[PDB]
Amino acid sequence: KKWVTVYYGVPVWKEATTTLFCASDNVWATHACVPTDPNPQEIVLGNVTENFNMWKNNMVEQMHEDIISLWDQSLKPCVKLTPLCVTEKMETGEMKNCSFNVTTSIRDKIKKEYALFYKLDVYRLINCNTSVITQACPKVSFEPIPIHYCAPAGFAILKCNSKTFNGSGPCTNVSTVQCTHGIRPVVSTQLLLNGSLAEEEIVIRSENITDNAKTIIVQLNEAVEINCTRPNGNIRQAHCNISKARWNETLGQIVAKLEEQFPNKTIIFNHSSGGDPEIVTHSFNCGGEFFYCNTTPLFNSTWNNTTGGEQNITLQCRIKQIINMWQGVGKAMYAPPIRGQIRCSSNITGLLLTRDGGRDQNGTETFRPGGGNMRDNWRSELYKYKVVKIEPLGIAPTACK
Amino acid sequence: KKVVLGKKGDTVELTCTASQKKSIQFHWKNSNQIKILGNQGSFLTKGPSKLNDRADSRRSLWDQGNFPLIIKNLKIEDSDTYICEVEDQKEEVQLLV
Amino acid sequence: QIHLVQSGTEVKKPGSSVTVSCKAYGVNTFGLYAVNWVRQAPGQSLEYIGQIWRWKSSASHHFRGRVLISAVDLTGSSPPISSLEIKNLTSDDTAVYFCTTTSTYDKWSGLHHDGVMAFSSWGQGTLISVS
Amino acid sequence: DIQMTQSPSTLSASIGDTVRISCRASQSITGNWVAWYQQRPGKAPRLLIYRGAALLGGVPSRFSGSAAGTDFTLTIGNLQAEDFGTFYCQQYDTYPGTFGQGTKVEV
Amino acid sequence: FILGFLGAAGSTMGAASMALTVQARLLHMLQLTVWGIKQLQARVLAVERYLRDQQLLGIWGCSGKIICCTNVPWNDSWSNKTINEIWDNMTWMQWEKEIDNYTQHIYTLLEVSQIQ
Amino acid sequence: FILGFLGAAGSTMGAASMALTVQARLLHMLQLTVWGIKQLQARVLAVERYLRDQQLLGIWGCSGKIICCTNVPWNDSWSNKTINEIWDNMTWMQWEKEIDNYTQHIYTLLEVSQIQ
Amino acid sequence: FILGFLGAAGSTMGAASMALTVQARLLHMLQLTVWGIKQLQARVLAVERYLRDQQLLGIWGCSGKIICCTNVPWNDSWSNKTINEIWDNMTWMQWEKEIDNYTQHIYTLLEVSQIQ
Ligand SMILES: *[C@@H]1O[C@H](CO)[C@@H](O[C@@H]2O[C@H](CO)[C@@H](O[C@@H]3O[C@H](CO[C@H]4O[C@H](CO[C@H]5O[C@H](CO)[C@@H](O)[C@H](O)[C@@H]5O)[C@@H](O)[C@H](O[C@H]5O[C@H](CO)[C@@H](O)[C@H](O)[C@@H]5O)[C@@H]4O)[C@@H](O)[C@H](O[C@H]4O[C@H](CO)[C@@H](O)[C@H](O)[C@@H]4O[C@H]4O[C@H](CO)[C@@H](O)[C@H](O)[C@@H]4O[C@H]4O[C@H](CO)[C@@H](O)[C@H](O)[C@@H]4O)[C@@H]3O)[C@H](O)[C@H]2NC(C)=O)[C@H](O)[C@H]1NC(C)=O
Ligand SMILES: *[C@@H]1O[C@H](CO)[C@@H](O[C@@H]2O[C@H](CO)[C@@H](O[C@@H]3O[C@H](CO)[C@@H](O)[C@H](O[C@H]4O[C@H](CO)[C@@H](O)[C@H](O)[C@@H]4O[C@H]4O[C@H](CO)[C@@H](O)[C@H](O)[C@@H]4O)[C@@H]3O)[C@H](O)[C@H]2NC(C)=O)[C@H](O)[C@H]1NC(C)=O
Ligand SMILES: *[C@@H]1O[C@H](CO)[C@@H](O[C@@H]2O[C@H](CO)[C@@H](O[C@@H]3O[C@H](CO[C@H]4O[C@H](CO)[C@@H](O)[C@H](O)[C@@H]4O)[C@@H](O)[C@H](O[C@H]4O[C@H](CO)[C@@H](O)[C@H](O)[C@@H]4O)[C@@H]3O)[C@H](O)[C@H]2NC(C)=O)[C@H](O)[C@H]1NC(C)=O
Ligand SMILES: *[C@@H]1O[C@H](CO)[C@@H](O[C@@H]2O[C@H](CO)[C@@H](O[C@@H]3O[C@H](CO)[C@@H](O)[C@H](O)[C@@H]3O)[C@H](O)[C@H]2NC(C)=O)[C@H](O)[C@H]1NC(C)=O
Ligand SMILES: *[C@@H]1O[C@H](CO)[C@@H](O[C@@H]2O[C@H](CO)[C@@H](O)[C@H](O)[C@H]2NC(C)=O)[C@H](O)[C@H]1NC(C)=O
Ligand SMILES: *[C@@H]1O[C@H](CO)[C@@H](O[C@@H]2O[C@H](CO)[C@@H](O)[C@H](O)[C@H]2NC(C)=O)[C@H](O)[C@H]1NC(C)=O
Ligand SMILES: *[C@@H]1O[C@H](CO)[C@@H](O[C@@H]2O[C@H](CO)[C@@H](O)[C@H](O)[C@H]2NC(C)=O)[C@H](O)[C@H]1NC(C)=O
Ligand SMILES: *[C@@H]1O[C@H](CO)[C@@H](O[C@@H]2O[C@H](CO)[C@@H](O)[C@H](O)[C@H]2NC(C)=O)[C@H](O)[C@H]1NC(C)=O
Ligand SMILES: *[C@@H]1O[C@H](CO)[C@@H](O[C@@H]2O[C@H](CO)[C@@H](O)[C@H](O)[C@H]2NC(C)=O)[C@H](O)[C@H]1NC(C)=O
Ligand SMILES: *[C@@H]1O[C@H](CO)[C@@H](O)[C@H](O)[C@H]1NC(C)=O
Ligand SMILES: *[C@@H]1O[C@H](CO)[C@@H](O)[C@H](O)[C@H]1NC(C)=O
Ligand SMILES: *[C@@H]1O[C@H](CO)[C@@H](O)[C@H](O)[C@H]1NC(C)=O
Ligand SMILES: *[C@@H]1O[C@H](CO)[C@@H](O)[C@H](O)[C@H]1NC(C)=O
Ligand SMILES: *[C@@H]1O[C@H](CO)[C@@H](O)[C@H](O)[C@H]1NC(C)=O
Ligand SMILES: *[C@@H]1O[C@H](CO)[C@@H](O)[C@H](O)[C@H]1NC(C)=O
Ligand SMILES: *[C@@H]1O[C@H](CO)[C@@H](O)[C@H](O)[C@H]1NC(C)=O
Ligand SMILES: *[C@@H]1O[C@H](CO)[C@@H](O)[C@H](O)[C@H]1NC(C)=O
Ligand SMILES: *[C@@H]1O[C@H](CO)[C@@H](O)[C@H](O)[C@H]1NC(C)=O
Ligand SMILES: *[C@@H]1O[C@H](CO)[C@@H](O)[C@H](O)[C@H]1NC(C)=O
Ligand SMILES: *[C@@H]1O[C@H](CO)[C@@H](O)[C@H](O)[C@H]1NC(C)=O
Repeated sequence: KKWVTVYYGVPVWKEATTTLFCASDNVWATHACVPTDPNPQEIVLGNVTENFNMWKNNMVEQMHEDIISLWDQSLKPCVKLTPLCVTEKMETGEMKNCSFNVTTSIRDKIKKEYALFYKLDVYRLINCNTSVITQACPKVSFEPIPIHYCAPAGFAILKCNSKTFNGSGPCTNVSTVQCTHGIRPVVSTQLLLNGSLAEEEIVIRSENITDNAKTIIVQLNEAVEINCTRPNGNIRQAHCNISKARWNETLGQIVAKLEEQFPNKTIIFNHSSGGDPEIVTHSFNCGGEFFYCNTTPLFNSTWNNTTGGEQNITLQCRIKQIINMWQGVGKAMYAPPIRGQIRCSSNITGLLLTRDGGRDQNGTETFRPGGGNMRDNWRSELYKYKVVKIEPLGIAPTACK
Repeated sequence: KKVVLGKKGDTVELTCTASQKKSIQFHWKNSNQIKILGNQGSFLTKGPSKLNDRADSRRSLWDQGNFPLIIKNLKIEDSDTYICEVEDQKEEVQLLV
Repeated sequence: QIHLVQSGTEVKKPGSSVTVSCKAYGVNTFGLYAVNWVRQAPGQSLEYIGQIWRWKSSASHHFRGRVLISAVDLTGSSPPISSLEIKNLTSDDTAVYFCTTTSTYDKWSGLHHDGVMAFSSWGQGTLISVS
Repeated sequence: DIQMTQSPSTLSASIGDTVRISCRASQSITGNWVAWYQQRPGKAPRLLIYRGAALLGGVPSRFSGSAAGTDFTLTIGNLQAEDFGTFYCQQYDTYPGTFGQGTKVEV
Repeated sequence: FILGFLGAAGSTMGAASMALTVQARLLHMLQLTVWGIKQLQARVLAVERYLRDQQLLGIWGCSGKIICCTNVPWNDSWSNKTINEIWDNMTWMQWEKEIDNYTQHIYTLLEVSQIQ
Repeated sequence: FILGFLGAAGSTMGAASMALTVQARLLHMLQLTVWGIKQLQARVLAVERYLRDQQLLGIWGCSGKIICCTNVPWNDSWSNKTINEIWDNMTWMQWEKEIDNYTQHIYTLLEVSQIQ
Repeated sequence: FILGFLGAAGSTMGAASMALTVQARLLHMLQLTVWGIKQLQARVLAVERYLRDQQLLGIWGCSGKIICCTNVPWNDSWSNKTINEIWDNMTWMQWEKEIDNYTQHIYTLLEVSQIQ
């Protein structure tokens, strides 16, 4: 009576993850990227509810490897010092067991070990190494251009619209773009620079609150500005200035949010409590200079909810040129420094904060900052987006004639 | 679920293992949920604890998935359980005198 | 992992109310996860009660008005906690109660059909009897 | 609703049985919106099989099942000492579904 | 021009078919040769994907047609539902959540009836 | 290859159809990459215009056939005239001078019969 | 993707048709712009040859279809053979060795029946 009927142009997505190309408008973007598109290009959807998660996205790793493809072709260090951890002369470790006498005197004496299940030596063994590499060095300029990440053929990038978007949860006002908004490659520990802000109000996140080990991202609505310059009498000295009473209002509404939602406690701010010094300082690259600026006096807002240069707050800042790679593990040396003076006016847009939850008398919570991940600094600009795969084939049982 | 003993003052070794070979984000904690370390990409923090200076992690093993922890100047004030979290491996290693 | 744990086991006089508490460790939030509620008479088959699918609390239609559900997102020092409000304690509401969770994440899982779901993990149940 | 009926309601089985349990439906479930649950006495009635022919990861690879329009077949393969459980079959097609009746296996 | 295949999602299926009808009726240096060829590469890739799905419909006797009447009868266990609920109570999401194993089997039967 | 669509203009319509059948059966420096891509750009543009009119015919069911048979009956006020004058006394110019408002209405009715 | 049109040669004809069904279901310097455009040129040439034979089938009412039922009856002098030998005792080589003058005449008759 009525049978199978084939339809083309069928609105059903999937969630496959693919390579997604670039960009908007002479080394990388010439070779890797496309020109712009005449935006606007949006399709508003109606009664859909697409489930968004930010912390399980797979636009992050593609973009992270893509900026690895940027900065080993645009800002080449003179020398790269990377690990080389290998399992000399042989593959003597074999499948498993114990004994095996390698290492001690130089790298070729005997060190017959004992195991019989395995767990690792120097689980299974690795004798590590250090590949040192020298790369060229033209004094190359740098500027993070906006990168409109455009979806390939037969794919879509879904996008939320509500301004209180917590990353997780479902979004109802789901739109569809063909290509993303303005995204700039700005690596910055300790602080977010040149990011896109929020329309309605500030937002506080985590991958997991109460776990006190995931980088709490705070994204602002007030475009706070920052000014690092290099004046003199010294060659490698610089400083930043930030507007006080913009910073008091910003910290006030941040602690207002954190007190109206998650505690219910007392606040206390502090500095990064140690480790490798690219997290203790606000680190950012600007014009070919790797500014490491001290970030103690910004963080003091010990505030019941109810002597440090109170108007022109100065951040003493060193220029260092033997840097730890965020790209992989290891260090890198660049060209010798610059002679002139560099302007680095930028937008403070967010914060990478952590916790140290406890302890029963307190009562307070020590709310030291963190950062150091650069993938976390992409989850704030890969903010709405979800890669979905269309399939336009459908099957419906109609009459048909 | 391991118990390791170091007398006093010497170095001691703790290991998370990870079968992904990426140097992913991971964390160590004490028994009362105060951090000791933390990877941040390919960097190194320390824990805002009573072990800020004397805690150490050798770095080059992180690509191999071997996530170590070297504690130095052991005394009576380290006798509590330390806990990995890497992806889900909530272990429980213990140090004694 | 999900290590869903409820509150203690009580016993009740007739004609009252009770809020059963189910804590939810290992849960991101109730946007990607939904809380369904089951009861069990001591010696019968299991029995559906309710849902918090996409923050829309609703019990079933044979069981309206008496027992209705609330849910609390993770806050600061609190894991996500679903609570169950039971009115008009009769003599034959004596039962072991269960809270469940499911994964709402992808549409094409098969663990959910428009709020009609299979139940992924399970608590430990609380017995309520009548003196 | 849509009434389910598990059968047989009680059997006994030696160690290493292929226990085949049917679960009838009043309507004809197209799309296979049925699940299989196991409950041992006192603990949590965990899920075994969703969508009729899909095995959960935490459940071992010894359980299976199939569909017969109004019937659904649960199959134990190589019954071990730990799977002596009262079984259940949920229909989760329409709002709200109900479960089966039970199959309390013995020896 | 394949962007607007999804503008009627969330709505029901006959309104989506009318929307398909409406949307189908509605539509000197090295920098030159670098920014010129990638446009042509995207055009050729879109054309080849479209032609790929065109012959994928053409193997079923449905080449070019958005809506075509094929020749495979039912199995009555393929969503035994009244036509009113079929076209007014369910979107596409429920149904390609519902019959995927069945749509593999319908792919096989449409190929077998297409050769004979 | 779309140049010879008009070689039988001025003649009548059946001779033009036979002419359509006959004509369809009948058919290292920077200067290299500058004079090479514009040929490919013209080729891709001609291919996309041809495929555009191919799906424009395909929405009416008639893709793959230059001439064939749709399903919309007349209104008898659409050039009421005997077939002999239709095919032997009038060219195309008179008739697309005559029924343009009517060919918009025929576009609408062919779409409506094409979905059902 | 036109390479595997011949993998069932030497075998008989129905096995070749099944093999057709299976094989169709189965599938920054100047050096950049020099080694990039010839790939696109080969792609556009393959697409245009495929589309050429697609409209060559479309003039017979066979656009897109691998196997299509046309409307031209026999002349009984066109290989008066039983169907069993037709599909099991002879390959393609014998038959396009046998009826070439006849396949020109079948081209003409298929065109004449295709216009009417
Ligand atoms: C990122 O962003 C997204 C979106 O921005 C976030 O998503 C939001 O998350 C918040 C979580 O903080 C949600 O708030 C909770 O909503 C749930 C759901 O409420 C619904 O159901 C209730 C029950 O309705 C049923 O009964 C009523 C009659 O009672 C009946 O009329 C109705 O038809 C149905 O049968 C409704 O009351 C409720 O109505 C609400 O919404 C209306 C708008 O639609 C509004 O006009 C109303 O005024 C009302 O506000 C809604 O339909 C709530 O259950 C939950 O409420 C609990 O929590 C708040 C604050 O914590 C508290 O004030 C409440 O009193 C209640 O607290 C009880 O439950 C706790 C459970 O933990 C318990 O611990 C407490 O002790 C307390 O228990 C007391 O009362 C109960 C009885 O209620 C009793 O049994 C106990 O013994 C005890 O006495 C919150 O309101 C948002 O809804 C949600 N929004 C969206 C769009 O999703 C996301 O979380 C963010 N993520 C992150 C990581 O930040
Ligand atoms: C956040 O976004 C903002 C906005 O884009 C970023 O701010 C931009 O920062 C860059 C670099 O810091 C800056 O570019 C410089 O602008 C100067 C003033 O317009 C120019 O004078 C300068 O050119 C000099 O440097 C180049 C690199 O060495 C040379 O190639 C060039 O010839 C110039 O060099 C002469 O001048 C220097 C001056 O000391 C001297 O030492 C040399 O010997 C030589 O004589 C750059 O073009 C942008 O102007 C900034 N944009 C704005 C709007 O202010 C900010 O950097 C982003 N934040 C982060 C962290 O990336
Ligand atoms: C987000 O961050 C929170 C931070 O708290 C994480 O919460 C932790 O979650 C893990 C597992 O998800 C919890 O570990 C489990 O705890 C269960 C409850 O025991 C606790 O509570 C009782 C009473 O309240 C205490 O007496 C006890 O000491 C515990 O503190 C246990 O039942 C579990 O044990 C079972 O599993 C383990 C294997 O893990 C077996 O070895 C055991 O034998 C037993 O079968 C388990 O230990 C942990 O307790 C939670 N933290 C806190 C502080 O409670 C979330 O998981 C995290 N979520 C995400 C998505 O990241
Ligand atoms: C902000 O971080 C700093 C460290 O970067 C914290 O300073 C440290 O605070 C602890 C706790 O007060 C000190 O430990 C002990 O302090 C008591 C105070 O009576 C003292 O008697 C002990 O001998 C021991 O020192 C620690 O010394 C101190 N370290 C430094 C370098 O100052 C600070 O507490 C943090 N801010 C807040 C508000 O907690
Ligand atoms: C790879 O690692 C081995 C480890 O033995 C290196 O060999 C020597 O290691 C000892 C320490 O055990 C050093 O004191 C020697 O100086 C090392 N060799 C030299 C340079 O004398 C070996 O050199 C490493 N190879 C690489 C990649 O440099
Ligand atoms: C849903 O999101 C869309 C954007 O995708 C909103 O449309 C915008 O609305 C504002 C003010 O109403 C206008 O200024 C913009 O021009 C609109 N943009 C577009 C693309 O239409 C829409 O208002 C949102 N709706 C709800 C209910 O939140
Ligand atoms: C950044 O500046 C602060 C301000 O001096 C330094 O923090 C300590 O400040 C106290 C005064 O409250 C001094 O007594 C200490 O000597 C300072 N240093 C230390 C190590 O405690 C901080 O050291 C500066 N950081 C950097 C990287 O220069
Ligand atoms: C922070 O310090 C800078 C530098 O002193 C201030 O910027 C000056 O503003 C005056 C206002 O008339 C100008 O005349 C100067 O030319 C500016 N100097 C520079 C280097 O920009 C800035 O205003 C201070 N911020 C606050 C809030 O006082
Ligand atoms: C049809 O068979 C398929 C097997 O491919 C079943 O669908 C998937 O089953 C696997 C189990 O291996 C699950 O992990 C997937 O999640 C299932 N797919 C989806 C989209 O959920 C399916 O259950 C069978 N359908 C029947 C028997 O009706
Ligand atoms: C969504 O549903 C509402 C009512 O349920 C209706 O008014 C609206 O038109 C619908 N929108 C779409 C795009 O289907
Ligand atoms: C930073 O520099 C910009 C550039 O003129 C200026 O407008 C802004 O007021 C400065 N901010 C502070 C705090 O000095
Ligand atoms: C911020 O401003 C408020 C006035 O609104 C004042 O009471 C408070 O002390 C200020 N805090 C800081 C850190 O400047
Ligand atoms: C909120 O926090 C304050 C201070 O920490 C506390 O006194 C109050 O009891 C808290 N509110 C609740 C509902 O716990
Ligand atoms: C707060 O921090 C400022 C630095 O901005 C410092 O000068 C001041 O002494 C601190 N106040 C207290 C009470 O620690
Ligand atoms: C905040 O106010 C309370 C009284 O309400 C007081 O006990 C406490 O000491 C204050 N906080 C600080 C840091 O002094
Ligand atoms: C930063 O602020 C200090 C203190 O007022 C001032 O001396 C210095 O000139 C400022 N620098 C800039 C670039 O504004
Ligand atoms: C910083 O933010 C302001 C706020 O509108 C904006 O005008 C300015 O362009 C931003 N600077 C950038 C993007 O470099
Ligand atoms: C379902 O199928 C049976 C037989 O296959 C038929 O008798 C019945 O009418 C069908 N249901 C509906 C609603 O048509
Ligand atoms: C239409 O054409 C027919 C056939 O030539 C003719 O008989 C008739 O009078 C014409 N007019 C109408 C109203 O059909
Ligand atoms: C060959 O053709 C003749 C008439 O054209 C017919 O009678 C005869 O049966 C045919 N041969 C076979 C084997 O069918």
